[PDB]
Order: sequence, then C-alpha cells, then structure tokens
Amino acid sequence: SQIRQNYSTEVEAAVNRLVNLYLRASYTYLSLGFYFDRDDVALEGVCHFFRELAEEKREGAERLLKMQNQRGGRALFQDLQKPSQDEWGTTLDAMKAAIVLEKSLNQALLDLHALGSAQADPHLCDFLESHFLDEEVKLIKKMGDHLTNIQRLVGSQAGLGEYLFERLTL
Amino acid sequence: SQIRQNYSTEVEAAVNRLVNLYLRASYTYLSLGFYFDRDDVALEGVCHFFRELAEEKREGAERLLKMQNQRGGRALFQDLQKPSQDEWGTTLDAMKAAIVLEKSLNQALLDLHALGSAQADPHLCDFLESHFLDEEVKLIKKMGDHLTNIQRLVGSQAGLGEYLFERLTL
Amino acid sequence: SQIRQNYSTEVEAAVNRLVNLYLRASYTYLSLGFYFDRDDVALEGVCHFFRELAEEKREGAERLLKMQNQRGGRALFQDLQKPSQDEWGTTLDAMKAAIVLEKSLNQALLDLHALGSAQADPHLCDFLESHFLDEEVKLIKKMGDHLTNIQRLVGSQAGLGEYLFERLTL
Amino acid sequence: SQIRQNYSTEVEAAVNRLVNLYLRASYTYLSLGFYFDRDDVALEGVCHFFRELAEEKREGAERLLKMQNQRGGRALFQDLQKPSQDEWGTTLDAMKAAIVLEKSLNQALLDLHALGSAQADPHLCDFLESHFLDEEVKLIKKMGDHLTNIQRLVGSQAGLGEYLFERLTL
Ligand SMILES: [Fe+3]
Ligand SMILES: [Fe+3]
Ligand SMILES: [Fe+3]
Ligand SMILES: [Fe+3]
Repeated sequence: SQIRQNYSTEVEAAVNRLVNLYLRASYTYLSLGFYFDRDDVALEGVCHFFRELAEEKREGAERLLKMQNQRGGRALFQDLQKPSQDEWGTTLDAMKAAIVLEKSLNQALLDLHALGSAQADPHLCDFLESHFLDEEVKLIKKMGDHLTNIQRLVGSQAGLGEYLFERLTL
Repeated sequence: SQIRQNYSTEVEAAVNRLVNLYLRASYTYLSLGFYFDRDDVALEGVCHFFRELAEEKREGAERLLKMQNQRGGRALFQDLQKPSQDEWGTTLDAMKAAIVLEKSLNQALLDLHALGSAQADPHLCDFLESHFLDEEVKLIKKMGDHLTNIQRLVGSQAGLGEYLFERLTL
Repeated sequence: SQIRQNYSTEVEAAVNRLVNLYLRASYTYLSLGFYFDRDDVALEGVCHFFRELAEEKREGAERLLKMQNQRGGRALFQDLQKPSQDEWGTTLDAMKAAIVLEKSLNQALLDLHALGSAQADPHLCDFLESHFLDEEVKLIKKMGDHLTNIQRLVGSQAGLGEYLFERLTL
Repeated sequence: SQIRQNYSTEVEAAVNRLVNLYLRASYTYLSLGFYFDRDDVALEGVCHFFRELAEEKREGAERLLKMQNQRGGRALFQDLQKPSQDEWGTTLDAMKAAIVLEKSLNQALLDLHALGSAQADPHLCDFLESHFLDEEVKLIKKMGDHLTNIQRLVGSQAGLGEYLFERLTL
C-alpha cells in the first residue's frame, strides 16, 4: 500500500477482529431489543434502550472500518456468531448480560491500545482514546446505575419494579 | 344495478353481516368506556381507551357501508345485539374481553377475505388488506402488550397496579 | 401466544430465514462499500451506493423482525455467513454481484409469498406486497440500468469509463 | 524561563526543526500551485489544491511556534531551502511528489512523538495527536485516492484524463 506508514500487521489484524466484535455486540443488542418487544414481555422502554445500543455499536464498527482504510490496511470479514441467548429473561438479567458484554469490548479496546502502544503507533492510540475509550466508560457507568436501580425495585415486587423502572427511567 | 360488476351476492351479504359486527363491537366499546367512568370504578385512562375504540370501529363500519355503495350492493340493517355484560370487572377483565372481541372481528375479516378470493374479487381483497387487515393486527398486538403489563402489575398489589397502569400507560 | 392468529409455523420459520438473508445481504453491501473506499480503488460514488444498500437491507430485516412480533411468532437468530468475496474487482463486477444478490432476495420474497398464500395468510401477503415486493423490482431495474451504462463505458477505456460513471451517475 | 516546566532542550530543538520543515513544505506547495497556474500548464483545479496545502502547512508551523512560546522554549529560525524542483511535470508527478512530502512530515511528526514520549512530556504528545497526527493521516489517504484516480485516467488518454480529473474532482 502506497499510503501505509507506521501501520503494523499485528494491529491491522486486531482492528479486523475488533470490527467483528463490535458487529457481534450490535447483533446481540438487536436480539435483546426485539425480545423485549414481545407481547409476552412488552417493555417498550427496555426495547428502545437495546436498539440504540445496537446502532451505536454498529456505527462503532463502521468507524473502525473507515480508520482501517485511512491507514492502508485491508478489512477482512468473518462470520458473525449468533447471540449467546434466544430469550433474555428479565430486565435485571438483560442488564447483567449487557454489562458483561460492554466489559469485554472495553477489554478488547484496552488490549488493542496496549498493542498499538508497544508498536509505537500514536495515531491508533489517539483514535481509540477519543472515539471509543471514553464512550465505553460512560456507558458501563450508566449501565451500572441501571443495575443498582433495578435491583432496588425487583427487591420485593419483581413485576411492579420492572414496570416502574421502564416507565420512570427508560 | 348499473354499476355492479364482479360483485357476488354471497360477498354483499357478508359485508352486511360485517357492518353489523363492527357496529356491535363499537356498541360494546361504548359500554366498556362508560363503565370505567363510574365513580365506583374511576379509571379515566381506561375509559378513554375504550371510547376511542368505539369510534374507530364505528368509522370502520361506515367505511364498509361506503364500499358497499361503491360496488352496487344494497346495505341491509339488522338489530344490534346489546353488549354481553353490564359490568366489566377490572382492567384485566376488560382487556381480556376486548382481545377476544378483536380476535373475532379479525376472524370475520379473514373469512370475508377467503370468500372474496374464492369469488375472484380482487378489489374486495385489496379493500380489506389496506383499511382493515393491518389495523386489526396492530391493535391485537397493542392489546396483548397491555395484558402482559396488567398481569405484571395486578400480581401482588391488584388495586395499586390498576392505578399505575392507568396513570403511566393510558 | 395469546395474540397469535392465522400465523403458521411454516411461515414464521420462513420469516426468520428471510431476516437472516436480509442481514447477510446488508453485511455484503457493507463489505462492497468499504472496498471501494480503498485508496487503491478510490471510487467515492460506488462506495456510497453500496453503503446505502447496506442500510436499506438492514431496515428491511428490522421490519421483518417487527412484523414477526406483531403476529406472535418468535424471532430466532442464526450465524451470519461472511460475504462471498474479500475483494470485489471493478464497478462492473460489483454491480453484477449486487444484481445476483438482489435477484435472490426477490426469489426468497416470492417463495415466502407463495407460502403465505397457500397458507391463506392475507396479511402476510399484504405486508410483503407494500414494503418489499415493489422496492425489490424498482431496485433491480435501477441496477440493470447501471450495468448497461457501465458496460457501455468500460467498452474501450475501462479505467476512464469507471471514473466517468462514478462522477456523472453516482 | 519562569514558565518552563517539563520541557526538554532535545524537544525544543526538534520543534524548531519541525517549524522549519513545515515552512519548507508550505514553500513547496507555493511553487507547485503557481506552476499549474502557468498558461502552458493551465490546470486551475490543481493550482488551488496546492495553494491551500501551502496555507495549511503554514498555519501548521505558526501553531508549532505558538506552542513553543506557551512552553517556554525559544524559537530559532533557519534558512528555508528552496523547493527541490522548478518544474513539476504532470498532475500525476505533482501528486507523487506531494505524497512523498507529506510522508516525510508524518515521519518527522512520529519521531517527535517518540522523542517527547521517551522524555515523558504528555502535553507535547497530546498537542501532536490532536492538531497534527490525524490531519496528516487523512491527507495522505486523500492524496492516495487522487493518485489512484489519476493513474486510472492517464492510462490511455494522458491529456484527456488530466483535464477530466481537474474538472470533475478538483
Ligand atoms: Fe501499528
Ligand atoms: Fe364478489
Ligand atoms: Fe401463516
Ligand atoms: Fe520535553
């Protein structure tokens, strides 16, 4: 590649794997959101929450793919593993699942940072720090807030608390 | 009739019976809504829900009657059977009743479709598919959502959940 | 399911497979568009073409998923097969590939129509006819137009014609 | 200097040399742009391209000079070497030259990053990452796009392709 400069094949491969990870999370959020749209689940607010996460993680991957081209790497696409569940239980269960998912993207984001730093790629480090590293911390905090408030409500009246959280928070 | 063309007497009779069915549902929703307006029931939100269903099913019948004239059939009017109940119990009971009612209009709508199709009346099929078939599926889904959320709330605090649903959903 | 009515398990399974097909096409268009964004390919116009197809087929699948819930079926998600190619050659090759892809969705759409009709599901037939059947014919025609104009331009000056089409048509 | 803090003489000297490098590139772009304004060259679009690069690299150096003062270093000015050519040939040749030039600023930018990092100057690293590191990658990508499109057009009709690129891209 004529434009390629200071872009290592170790990093380019990582970005490709991270594109795959973001798309699979976006796929998971798609499943999550449409499950709460079920007539036997019927939690409007929870569905819109996970559908916007699906979009956000999709724009995240499109951002990586664009950066891949700006640096002179070749995007390579793999199969998208299906979501780990077909039914996600309650809001508390869904939220729990989401937080583990975000914590594993964040893990992947940090490893890719440590990689690009050992490779002395300051532009990659700057790209992850602005568009990704901080959004991921804000989101996990916001998700943790939700977990604490759901666990409070589910406490005695499980069915009532799920309704109140969806109406009054989401 | 001079304008009549490809309009069978089997179908024309069906439309007349379906006019009668829609009017009787609109009558039922009228009863339902004014029952929740009772001082000993006093659920503003539930009353407005059923009154708008009463109007919607009334416009539905006026639509059939107009189509009847556009095709060259003769509208014939029968007695409107009174609603099956004088008192409708709780929101959960009312909703249950409504869903059975909508499911029987939808049944009538599908039979009238199957009839007009066997008669090779493509215009009737198109008329039911746009103005009726899809509204009826949306509505039953929306009603099912309500049932799931009421059943969640009525769970432990029956009286409290009825209030919250009416204030926070309707 | 309480809301389910006139919805067969044969059809519900088809919709799920068609959700999968639309997502995999949307995945393909994602690959196609980002390939033309390559510095060694550099055809802005062709990239934006395929990226909007990626979105459109994604909204298409979200539409099916929403309809699945409105009818009382359960959405089930499978793995997304990766795109058939990693590099797509020229505009003429990409366009050729796209048309075969659209022609196979359209095939899937027609089979699902024939299925829902034999099952006497008039609402499914109406849903495919408005939101899908006509968009798919318009698109294939528009794609065929592009093929004829590319084949004209690639005729003598392959490299020049690709530039002119991208600047003057896309 | 009273305000100086965590600012090493190795780095301050680098910034001064990089000021000189940016000014000499801005000088080169000045030559490039006014050459395409020649009546025997007459490529309006190519001239405006290189003149805006001349400004941009000039603002870049003024930015370094301002940062030098904010940190407490002393700006020292050297002679500006004249451009390497007096006549730059075709658009393809000019573009080739530009890309090598940008790739050598980017090289200088990365070395100055590696230097300030080994010196543990996090503010310098942040200054290069926001105002310079990313602009330089975007630009080289954009320049590579241009090279691919020129090489496509120059293919058979060299004189015609130069005109079309200038009219339809620049
Ligand atoms: Fe690297
Ligand atoms: Fe008929
Ligand atoms: Fe069916
Ligand atoms: Fe320093």
